[PDB]
This record gives sequence, C-alpha cells and structure tokens, in this order.
Amino acid sequence: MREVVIVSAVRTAIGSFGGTLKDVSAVDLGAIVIKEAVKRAGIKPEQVDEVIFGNVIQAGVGQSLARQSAVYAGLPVEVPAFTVNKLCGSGLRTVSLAASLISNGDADTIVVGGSENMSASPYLIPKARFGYRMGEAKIYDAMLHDGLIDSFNNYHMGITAENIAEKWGITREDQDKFALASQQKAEAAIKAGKFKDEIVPVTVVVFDTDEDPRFGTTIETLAKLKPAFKTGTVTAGNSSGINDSSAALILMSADKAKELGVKPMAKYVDFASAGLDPAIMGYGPYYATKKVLAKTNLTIKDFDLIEANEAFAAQSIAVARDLEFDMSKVNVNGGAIALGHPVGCSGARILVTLLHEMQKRDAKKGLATLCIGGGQGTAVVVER
Amino acid sequence: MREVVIVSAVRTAIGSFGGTLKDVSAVDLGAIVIKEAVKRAGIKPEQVDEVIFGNVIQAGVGQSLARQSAVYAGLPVEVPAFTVNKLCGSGLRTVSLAASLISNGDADTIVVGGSENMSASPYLIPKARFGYRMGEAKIYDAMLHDGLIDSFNNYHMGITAENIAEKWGITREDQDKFALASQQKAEAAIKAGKFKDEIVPVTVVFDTDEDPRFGTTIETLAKLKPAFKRDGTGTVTAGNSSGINDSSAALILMSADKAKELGVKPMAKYVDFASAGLDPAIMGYGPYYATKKVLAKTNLTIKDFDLIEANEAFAAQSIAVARDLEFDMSKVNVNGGAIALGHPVGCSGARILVTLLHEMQKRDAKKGLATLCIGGGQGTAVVVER
Amino acid sequence: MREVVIVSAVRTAIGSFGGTLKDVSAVDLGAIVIKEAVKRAGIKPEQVDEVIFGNVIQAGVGQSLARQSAVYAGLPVEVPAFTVNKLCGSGLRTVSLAASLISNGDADTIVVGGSENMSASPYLIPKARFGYRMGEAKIYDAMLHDGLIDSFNNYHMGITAENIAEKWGITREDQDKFALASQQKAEAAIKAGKFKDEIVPVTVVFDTDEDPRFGTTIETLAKLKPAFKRDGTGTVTAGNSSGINDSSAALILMSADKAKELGVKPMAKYVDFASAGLDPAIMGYGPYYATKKVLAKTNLTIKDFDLIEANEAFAAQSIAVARDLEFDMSKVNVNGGAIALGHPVGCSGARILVTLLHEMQKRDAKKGLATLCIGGGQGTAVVVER
Amino acid sequence: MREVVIVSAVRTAIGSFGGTLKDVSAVDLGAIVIKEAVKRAGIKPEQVDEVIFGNVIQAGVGQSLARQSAVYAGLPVEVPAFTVNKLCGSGLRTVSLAASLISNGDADTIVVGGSENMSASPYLIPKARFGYRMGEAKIYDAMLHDGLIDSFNNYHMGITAENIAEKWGITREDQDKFALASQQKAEAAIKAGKFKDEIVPVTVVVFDTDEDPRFGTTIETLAKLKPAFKTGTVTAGNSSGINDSSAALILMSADKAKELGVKPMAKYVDFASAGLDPAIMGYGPYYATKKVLAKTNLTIKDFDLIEANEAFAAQSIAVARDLEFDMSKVNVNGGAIALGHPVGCSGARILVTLLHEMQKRDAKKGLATLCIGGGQGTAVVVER
Repeated sequence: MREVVIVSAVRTAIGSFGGTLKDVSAVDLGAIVIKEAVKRAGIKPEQVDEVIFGNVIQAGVGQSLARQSAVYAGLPVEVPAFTVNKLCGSGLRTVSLAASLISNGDADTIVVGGSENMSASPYLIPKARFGYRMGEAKIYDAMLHDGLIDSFNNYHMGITAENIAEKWGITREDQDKFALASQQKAEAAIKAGKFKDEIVPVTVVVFDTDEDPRFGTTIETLAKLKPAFKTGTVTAGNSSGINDSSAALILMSADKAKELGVKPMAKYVDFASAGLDPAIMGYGPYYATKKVLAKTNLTIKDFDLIEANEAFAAQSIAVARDLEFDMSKVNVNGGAIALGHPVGCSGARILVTLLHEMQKRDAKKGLATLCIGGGQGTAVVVER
Repeated sequence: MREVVIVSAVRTAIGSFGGTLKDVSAVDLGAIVIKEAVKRAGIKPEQVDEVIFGNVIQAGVGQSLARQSAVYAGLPVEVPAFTVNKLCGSGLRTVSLAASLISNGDADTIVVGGSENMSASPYLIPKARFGYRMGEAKIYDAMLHDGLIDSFNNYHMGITAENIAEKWGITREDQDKFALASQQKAEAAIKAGKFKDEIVPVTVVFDTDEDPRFGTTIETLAKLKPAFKRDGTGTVTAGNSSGINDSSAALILMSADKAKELGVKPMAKYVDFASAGLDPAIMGYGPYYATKKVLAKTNLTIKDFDLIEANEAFAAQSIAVARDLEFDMSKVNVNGGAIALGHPVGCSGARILVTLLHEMQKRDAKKGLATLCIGGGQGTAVVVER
Repeated sequence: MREVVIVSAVRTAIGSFGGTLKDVSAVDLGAIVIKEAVKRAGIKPEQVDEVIFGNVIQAGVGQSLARQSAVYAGLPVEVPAFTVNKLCGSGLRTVSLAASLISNGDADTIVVGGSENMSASPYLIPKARFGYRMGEAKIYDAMLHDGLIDSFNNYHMGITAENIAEKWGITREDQDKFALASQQKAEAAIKAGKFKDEIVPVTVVFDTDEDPRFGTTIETLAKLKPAFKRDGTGTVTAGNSSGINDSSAALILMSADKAKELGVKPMAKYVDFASAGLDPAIMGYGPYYATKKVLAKTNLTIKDFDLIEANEAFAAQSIAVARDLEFDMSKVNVNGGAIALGHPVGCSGARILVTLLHEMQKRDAKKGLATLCIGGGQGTAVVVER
Repeated sequence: MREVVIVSAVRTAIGSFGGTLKDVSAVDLGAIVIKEAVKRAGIKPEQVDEVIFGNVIQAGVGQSLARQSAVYAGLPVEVPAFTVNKLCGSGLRTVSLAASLISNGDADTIVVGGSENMSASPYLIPKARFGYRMGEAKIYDAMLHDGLIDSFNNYHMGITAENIAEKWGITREDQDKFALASQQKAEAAIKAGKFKDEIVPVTVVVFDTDEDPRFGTTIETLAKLKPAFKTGTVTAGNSSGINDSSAALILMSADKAKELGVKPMAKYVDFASAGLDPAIMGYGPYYATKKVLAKTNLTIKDFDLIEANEAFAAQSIAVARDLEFDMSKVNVNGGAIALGHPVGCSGARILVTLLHEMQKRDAKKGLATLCIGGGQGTAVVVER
C-alpha cells in the first residue's frame, strides 16, 4: 500500500428542481468543477492520470459523462476517464476507488467527484424501437425510473423511509424536528459564509448560493405538510429534494504531492461499502460505518465531524441512534433536507463540505457516509 | 500488492439486433452469467465481496444494473455492487479495477463483467419534463445518443472508422478482406465446438452465437453499400463493422491467497492493465496507446503473446491497430471477432477476455492480451498469464 | 328540391392491420379513389363542384384530408373541399350531405366518400407542449383514443358490443355463427369475382380484400378468446368483431338535370337518409333507429329492400339490429361484411354503399339500404333506388 | 327551398396561447357555448334536430367533438351530431351546411359553431406503432402539423402571407398599420362593452374578456418586431395568434321559429366557398366573396358591416384592396390580429361578432368571410 492524500475539493451551489441550473448540462457542471479543482490544486492538466466521476441518471447525457466533463474541463485528450454508478453512493465511491488505484501504484493523480442534473433528465419510451402495436402505453421519467424508484419493489425510495419509520418507531414529530434542525443549520451556515470557500460560481446571473433551503422554516410549517409517498409520515419537508449540482476532488499519492510541492488538505484513511435489504436501504450507513470502523480500529467518538447524507429524516434518525452519533458533530452546516440530493454528486458533495469545515475547525478525523437506493451504504474516513 | 487470479469465466451467446435475446433484459442476462460464474468457481455466493459490472446504455434499465443483476443471481443482499461505464471498454475495465482492489487488500473475491441489451434500449424525449412549447422536435435513440454517436463531434463512431481509413490509407477491399477472415474463423470455431465451454445456455434454448454470416464471400461484402457516409467517400459498411447486439459475460477474480485457502484452481493469473486517451475523432486507434503502455508496464513485446483478442469494432480501426502494433495475425481473434460475433457494448470487454482465457486453456498458451477501442477516444488493455 | 343520382362508385381493396396498404397514407388512398371515380363517371375534373370526404383518425394526416386528396387526385385547386367526422358513419354521411346540397341547388356535382389508414395512425403525447413535470405518464394510440374507445365511458366500443349481447341475450355461439356466415359469403363472393368491378388496383398490385379468413370453421371461432373483457363475462372476440383496416372509397353524386345534360348514365337514384342518436353504451343498435326513421321518411318497410348492407362492427350489434328490424338475412351483406372484409372507420360508410350499388346492378335490384352503427351512440342510413 | 333564420349566437372570450383556457378542453368549451346558445334561443334541448360543429386539431380530443360537446351540453342522446373540418373555414361552413339541410327539409333546428383549444393540442409520434428500428426521429406538434403548416408545400401559412406581400406589393409598414388599427379598434370595443352581449363567461376565476389584444400598441412597437417566418415582413405583431375558444349559433327554418314564437336575430341569405393556389391561400376571400355576390345579386356597397378574418395583415390587405372594401365597415370591433384565431372556431366566431354589431347598428346586410389553410375561402351573407 501507499499513502493517499486529498489536495483540492470544490462543488457548485446546489440547484433546485427546475431552478437556476436546470439548463446547465450535467456534463457542463462536471467540467466546471474538474477545471476548478485542478486550478485549486496548483497542478497542470497534463498531470492528471485519470478521471473517475459519478453520474446516475445517464439517460440522454450522451457518452460516459466522466470523459465528456474531463475534455471540456480542458484536461488533455490523453487522460482516460470512466463513469461510476453506485446510485446515491456514486460520488463518494469515486473517492475510495481512486485511493485504491493510487495506493496500488496504478496512478499518481486522479480527479474524482460527480455530477447530476435531475431537472434536465429526459422521459423514456421503452418500445419506440419495435413499436407498441396497439393500445396506450407508459412513458417513464428517467430520474424516477433509473434513480429514485426501487427497481426490486417498484416503489419510491420514500416508501423505504416509511418502512424504517414504522420498524424503528420514528414519529412524524421526530422526523420534522430533525428536518427543522437541518434547515436551521443550513440558513445559519449560508448567511455566515461557511460555504464561500468550497463553492465555485456558475454564470447562467452568477449562481453561487445554495437555493434549496427554505429560510424561516418552522415546526408548524413542517407539521402542515401532507405525507408525500403514502398512515404516512414522510413528507417533502422532511425528505431531501430533487436537485442539480456537481462536485470535484483531487486525490494524489503522498509521494507525488511531495515531489510537486502540493499542499494536501487531508489524508485518505479508508472506506467501506455494504449491502442490505433494499426495503430499508436508508439504514445502509449503519453497516458501512461499522465496517470502516473495524478496518480502521476507530470509534464514532474518534470523529470530530460527521457528514451523513440526509436522504430522509427517518433513515437519518435510525442511523444516528444505532451508530449513536453525537448530533452536535453531524452535518454541522446543514444536510440534504435543506441543501438537496443531486444523486450522482451528493456523495462527493458531502466530502467537499466535510473537508472545508474540518479545516475551519482544525478537526483531526472525519467521516462521510450515505445510504444508497437499491440497498447499500458507503463510507469514507479522512484525517488531517 | 498481491497476486490476483481469474477463477471462472462465462458468457451468453451473442444475440443479433432484434434477435433471440431482444426480450431478455440486460439485468436478467447479467444475473445469468453472475449465477453461472459463481457456480463454475465452486464458491458459495456469500464468498463474493463485491460485484463490479459494465453497462453502457443505462436508459430504462432501472437502478444501477450491477446491483440488480447481483441480487437476481442469488448473491446475498449484503454484497455491495456498482456499475462501470467506460463505453466499449466497460466490461474489461471492471476486470482491471477489481484486480487493483484485491491487490490493495480492499477485497478477496470480486465478480466482474458486463451486460448490454442494445435491442431493448429505449428512445428519449429530452423536454417532456418542462415541455417543447411549440414546433417539431427530435426524439433520440438511447443506443446511439448514449453509446455509438461521438458526443464531442456528434457523428457516429463509424465516421471515426472512416477518419482512420483515410489517414492510414485502408481501402474498402482491405476492410472487406479483414471482415471475411473474421467470418471464416467464427464459422469454423463455432462448428468446431470452440465456444461450447465458455457459453451458458439461455432458455427464451439459445446457446449459439447468431450474428455470424456463414458462407460470407468477398463478393458478398463488395455488394454492400457504405453504412455511414455515402457521398462517395464511404468504405465502412454493415459487413465490415461490428453489429448491434445483446449479451452478457462474467468472470471471478480472487487473490491467489484466497484461491489457495479455498482450494479453487484458477484459470489464469492477472498481470496488469493500461488505459489511454486520444483524439475522439480517431478513437479506434486507442488499442495502440493502451497496448504500448501495458507492454511497458509488464516489460513485454507483442511477440510474447500466444493469443490476442483485439475487439473488432470496425475493420478500418482493427487494421490500423494490427499494423501499428505489428500483430502476428494468426494469433489474433483466432475464433473470430466482433464483425462476425457482435459488439454488445458494455459486455464486449469482458466477452473477449472470456473467449481469450478459453482458447488459452485449449492451447495451453502462456500469455494473452485483451484490448479494445472506446467511443469518446480511449483504449484499454489487460494482460493475463497461465 | 331536385333529384340526385349516383353516377360512379369505386373502392380500394381493404388492407389488413399492418398489411399491404399500411404505408399508403390516408391522403394517397383518397386521391386514388377520387381520381378513378371521376374517370368512371366520364366527367372532366373541372366539372366537380365540391369534395366532401370522411376521415376519422385525423392525427398526423396533415391539413384536412378531403382537400389534400382532391388536389392529389388532379382535381383543380379551384374545387373547394371539407372533411367530415361522424366516426364510423363518416363516409355514408358525406353521401346524404352532398345530396342535400345538390337538391338545395348549392352544387350540381359532388365527389364523396372516405379514407382511413388505421395502421399508419400515430401515438399522442398530450403534455409534450407544457411538460409532465414529474412521474410516469401515458401516451395514447390515436386510433383508439380518437376512434374506437367511447369517449364518454372510456371503454372500448367492444364493451358496447358486450352490453348489447347481455341485454338482447346474444350468446357467444350466435355471434360465432353470424361471423362464420360473413366469412363464407366473402370467400365465395371474392372467388366468384363479385368485387372485380368496384375495386380499383393499388400498386404498392393490391386488388383483393386480404382481411377475410378463408376456411373459417365454427370450431376455429370457438377456440378464440374474448378480446375485450376476459373475467368470464366475454363473448366478443377478434373472430366475431370487425378488424382494424386501411382503405378508401369514393362516389360521385350529381343532379339528375346535370347528369342528363352531360349524358352521364347514372348507377342509381338517391332517395333519402336518416341519422339518429342513442345511449353511447349500446351504440351498436343505432341502425335500428336510423332505419326506422328513413323508412318513415320514404314510406317503405324492410320487405321493400332487395339488398341490404348493414355494417358488421360486431356480430353482437349486427344480430340485435337484424332481429329488431326483422331483416331477411338472405338479402343482407350478400357478399360478406366487415367481420370478414374489415372496418376502415372513416371509409366504411361509403365502402358499403359502393358494394351495395354493384350488387344491385348485378341483380337488377330495385331498392337498397345502407346503414351502420356509430361510436358515441349514433346510427345513419341511406336508401337508393334503380 | 325554404327560408332559414339565425335565432341565437354566442362565443367564449378568446384565450391566449398557454393562457386562461389552456386546461379547458375543446369539448368543454363547445359544451358551454351549445348549452348557452340553446338557453338564449328559448327552446328546449329536445327541439334540436342536429349538431354540426367545427374542430380542426382533432388529435387527442377523443371521438368526434361535435357529439361530445352536444351530450355534455345536455342535449338528449337522441340528437345526432358530426364534426366539420374545413380548416380555418370550419366554424362558418357549419352555418351554410345547416342552412342547406334546413332549406332542403332535412331538419328544422341545427346547432352550429366550432371549438378549438390549440394550447391543449398534443404532440405526435408517427411510428410509435411499428417502431423506428434505429436512429433519431421527429415528433410533431399537432397544431402545426395538422393545422398551421401547408401540407402541400410543407411551410407555415406565414409563408403564404409573405408570398402575397411579395406578389401584391404590400409593405411591412402597410401591414403594421393594418395591425395597429385592429389593436386600436379591439381595445376601444372591449372597454366600450361591445362584446358584453355576445360572450358567455367561463369559470376556470371568471374568464369573460378577450385576453390576446395588446393594449397600448404603437406603430413603433410593431416596427421593432422581427419577421417570424423567414427578406421578411410578416411578424407575430401583424399576424393572428394561436388561441383557444368556442362559438355557437342556432339556425332554424322560418316556419319553425314562427310555430315556436322564437324571435330571429337575422335571416341567412347564402354562402359560397372557393379553392385557389395553396401558396396564396390568404386571398381565398376574394373568390368566395365574388361568388356569393353573383349568387345574391349584391355588391360590397350593399353590406353595412363586414367581418373578414385577419389571418395575416398581408392577406387581409390584398383581399380588402381587390374587393375594394370600405374599411370603415370592416371588423369594426377589431379582428383576429388583436383578438386571436382559434382555428376551428374563428369562422363561427366572426359571425357571432358580426350579428351582435349588426343589431347594435340596425344594419340591413352583413358579410362574413375568411381564408382557409390549404387554399380555400368561404363566405356567408346575412340580413336583418
């Protein structure tokens, strides 16, 4: 093995569904963050060995996004690239993969991250090729069909949250209280400038501020909302949204960062992925996190900051209780309920957020983890 | 770093465009080969640590194919999985990635491969969400738009074959002759039983590659019309291109340590890989750069390979590559290649490796190369050794 | 008021669903029959004063079919035209309308008829304009949505046939026996050359009705499964319903005065018409009301007709009608009906009239009735006389 | 022959494209005006003998609109109905047809008119049935494909106006001056309440006022606009719009109006239709009007009011010059440039407008005429 470091990390502000980044392609969002990450690391484009990038709703983006974003970022055509799809886990799995390839000597410098434009995703017509012959037929929303709908059970991932709420005893009030605190933390962090260092502006009008948060959210406001997916408890107010954004990081061997005089943001320690019953996919962080702790001989007390993606309050609460998070150190600047869940990006997005806040607080150790549609979880530990 | 071995390798026969596997989903084809791969390895399902699988035209297959296929194959829900898209390279990149992960200690046993159902791929309506407002618009073929059309130049990958025929001076006749040999070798290989070991039956009982055109003659090929250009300048035809096809393939890589512990007799040792980028406009030449690079990593030359699988996307790109890497053509695609057999994009990279390993065993061959060009301007390669 | 005569009558043979005319547009089929109708009348094109033509599934045919067909048929651009949509009734309503116009002095010579290409009809995307925003949606078959599904009940017109089989107590066996006779008579009529005079060839050389199922037996019909209900309650099948079909038909009506002036020998005199509405849920019974009404206008009874064409949309509705109007069945659909020949919706009403006039001439018959049921809950009828 | 009278006439306000009537089906608009026309004539529903109704973009309205609108209007199911498609001429051709049927003794009472919702029209996928096999394909806008595009020449009807502008020497300035006067007349008529008697409200918010007119239009505003269809001169400012609306009238034999004590609004005199070269379809009113004058032994001087549909300024100007209209008596309350052109309705719409203004002015004779896509024109003369 060899030591791996993270040398730069950047993200766009997160667009709302049908919002300010609705007409900026996933490809273009990826290009902006790849270019900017290279700039921030102070290396040459030619120094990148590979690009590994998340993208989940691939329908209609054209050939393999990673390759497109790399070239339009201005990396040489000589740089090879591939696209990862681990659903919600995509952006964060690019990180661990890269660290493994560098550790094993297969590369020195890899650009990682993820891009998703859920707004711009198309509809699908399954039998346009050989025809329907007779009778009405269904067109599908690619973002749901290839993303947010569990393919095994053919229900929304919202139902997986209700399953967890039921099975873990998580009340509507608890869910809404969790949501409120995400909105509160997010509004305070935005106005306090916490995200200024990590965000690259996009000109569409200069878009530089996360727009999904609902400032002034109250417990009463949340309480009014109707369950969105079914007896229900999971609403659009206590669930992440549908969003458009990208994020990029650069991993390097400690060897090559030294040679080039590149100052690392943090050390990559390790990762873990786990599968579990699709019907409770939201609990996957439990298994992932446990595994990475057994690999690293660590404990939850050893983390100064935790980014745990907030797909749904119900799943986040279940995770937090069973890993026994200290919630003072979780998602300190807000989480996905407020900020958004651009599926193929989020995993990298939360790592970008973690790293910059780790710097501001001079934290030692850090955990990023999130649930994955179809029944998975993945986690990464960093240290400074 | 640790040694990595290949313990099993299996594929479906390759369906034609709108042919016998047109209604078996990419997901189901993947399950079949993942299932059989595990069975052939003599391993329990719970032994698998991860599934890394290729799938290029992902429109309408549902959530990430790798996880769906792994679960429908009977692998425990505890096994994590993800889907790789390096276009035509996908299936072979799953192999090199898994090797790096096992070598780095991040796993002991990984299922890899790829599945593509090009026939079942949908059309797309880009502005159905917020509306077209007024006037005509276009719906797109997912297989072309997300696969076989170069997204930088917005022309078909067949034009890249044309760009290469122009710059390397590869005539229509040279292309047709390469295509005839590919058809001849596939016919003899099929009739000689060469594919019987590696193919797993699919009851729709489909067990024979159906895209080959038995009795192909040079005159046959000369009658066909340029498929991508017309206007006089064309040389690439349906007869000297790979087809559009539906198939899956799977392999199991394992640390040498874990193999020995379990008493699994490996098929072969994984040696190394390389990937390279180049000008998208001549993407077909990617094997050259990828092969030169893996050769340098392994300290081998082309003479060292008993058997070579170089994927036949287009005769025009395969000829440029063979010339510039100075292949001994008697050792290349000995059982026929994609012109004859087909090019199920996300599967092919794994497919050619299963074909290579089986021929290597038949021949007691010592060293093997699998390489292929990649839409967008890339190439990847893997060396194996027995 | 003035006398109106029919001077020419012609149809294409009837194409099957996805059959030989599937790629000849409704517009082109209309041009063919309008062309030949004029030629058969021995009239110059410039003699035509108006074209009134039927077309039901208008989605994607372009601007108003009547005008397109009239111009492509070589009629002067000066000839005005419009398209009638009374669903299944359309082609026959063009006839009665033109008669009223000529009788009222608003024209001397009118081309009438209908054209339907059901095979070539498109699908619809209702919210493509302003967008679906989120989630699954439906695309609709134009032929069902704008034709064969009752828009008030949103069930298929086949259910209306089921409603009638229930209320009139018409068994599956009665339906199958009516269907067998229709298949028998069409086979004999075709082989006897009965359709040779009225049919105009279309080179795609299509000149023979292709929907009939020669050698139909009662056992054949009994094997088929209910097409519209299932759940046990079904009796209406593909074998005892009309099909989905593609064809055109045209006729030329003229004042008796203008006919004599020009020396045009008429085929027949137009007598009168009636149209009626009823409960959409039993739309198939519309002929009863329409026929009772035209009988009252003309002071005739059913016994007075030598020949009857009652369109066979569904055996179930045709049996109810025949019973309640007390038809002499030996005089009905003597050359077979729509179960055998097909139901190209916007054409059929004209089609059955061309078939009637030709048989009337063969038989030197004196009086004739053409009637058919209409989706939405209507019926229309026309009496003619030689 | 027998005398025919018009006993009632009514229309909805005309919706803008994507405007207030975008989600009120053509069927429903037809039902509102049929019901209201019956009410205004003071007859029973059972007294209607037949419904003949215009509808041009039929794609996706379901089975034959005339029949649907009749039943949902509350006319007995016993009433027979059929739908006419003479493109732009549809609504007015229903009138003449009906008068012929009544004159000939085939009916006593016919409801006529037209309904078009252009907004709600769908897109078309030609080969969904037997499939596209491979490669991109086109979806079509039904309103253009089955309506506003000349099927012979495969160009917009806008090009037919440019053809006329070129061939008749009609300048951009002349076109824009014509447009301005339509807007001016329309704004004045609306604010003056001229349309209050003829409009039936629709609750969607009570919609009762034509919304397409652009109040405050200036010659300078028009002059700024860019040609819309090609050297060009025809803009969206000097062309009718795309619109949603319905209109209904009731024709009766003089015999039956007498029997029932129904007070007629006017006498139907006669009509004419004409075909001409599709490429100059806008000039069809010339031929139509000439023919109806030869039938009625009348002259343009004999009309106290003229409604000449304003498809395009260029065609309207050409028509007006060659028939030598006195433009003081044409479209006195504004025309389609301001008000809109709901294709299947317009022909009936202009007759509704004509009749009510004929009443207000106590005019004796009246002409309604309009051009028809695909190369036609149609005209009707009424008298009080």
